[PDB]
Amino acid sequence: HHWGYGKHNGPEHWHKDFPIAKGERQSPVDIDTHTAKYDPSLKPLSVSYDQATSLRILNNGHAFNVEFDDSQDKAVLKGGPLDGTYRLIQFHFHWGSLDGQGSEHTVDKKKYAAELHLVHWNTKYGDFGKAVQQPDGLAVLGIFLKVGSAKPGLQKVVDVLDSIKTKGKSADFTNFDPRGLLPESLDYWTYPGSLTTPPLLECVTWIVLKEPISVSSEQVLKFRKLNFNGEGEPEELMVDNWRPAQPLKNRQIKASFK
Ligand SMILES: NS(=O)(=O)c1ccc(CCNC(=S)N2CC(=O)N3CCc4ccccc4[C@@H]3C2)cc1
Ligand SMILES: [Zn+2]
Repeated sequence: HHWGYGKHNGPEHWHKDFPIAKGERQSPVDIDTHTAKYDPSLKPLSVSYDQATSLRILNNGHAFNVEFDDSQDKAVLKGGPLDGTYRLIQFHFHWGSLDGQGSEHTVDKKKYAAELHLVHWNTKYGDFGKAVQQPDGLAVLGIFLKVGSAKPGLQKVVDVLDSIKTKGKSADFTNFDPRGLLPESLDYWTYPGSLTTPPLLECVTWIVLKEPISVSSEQVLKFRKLNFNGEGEPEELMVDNWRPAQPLKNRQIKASFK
């Protein structure tokens, strides 16, 4: 009886196995754009993905992850609210059953069709597993998806999903350039938070870009053909793999822009 996103094992149940689910810095949150304050102390954000080395794509039963080689400083996130160097390890998405829901963060209570999470770890902790035990261990770059024009840089991901339909399937996924998933502007909001899935560790600096990317209805329809289940088990479509907004508590969301 493992965690997931069903009626019986979904987000409102997670606190029984992961009591930090009711903690002081949980994610995601609603970004109230009128209360977020411009912070002129935020240094410029530096996304350096030219040397990124993707390896594999995996269906892990709750999303699909594109994994990178993080054994040197090839693809790094720096600047903005961050002290030091954060190495890209994986990206994944959260999405809905319908275009009106799917994002984890909300903007003035608006839900987007999906949300991309580019996950990075603080290299001063030596490995990812050590970094997730630290309050500044991870930086997650969050990017909203809206349905409109296709995102050409997404299509190589969309086209491999048929090969990883079910939990535990992986496929080789080399030479994928995550720069193709970025919007034009790097204007962002930032706050301290958590992983949005169990174990819900409070180790994340969140950086959520204001500008959504556009993907086509056919692109997001292909995400919704994935399965939560393993091969040879009852088919359960991988949809609505998002945690709703959590209480902000004693936190301020800062804006990089006026
Ligand atoms: N939705 S979210 O953005 O808040 C979020 C971000 C990150 C996580 C943790 C997911 N775990 C992840 S992504 N892990 C587990 C692990 O120990 N290793 C470390 C070793 C390794 C090496 C190469 C490539 C991958 C890995 C995995 C990655 C969970 C949730
Ligand atoms: Zn995520």
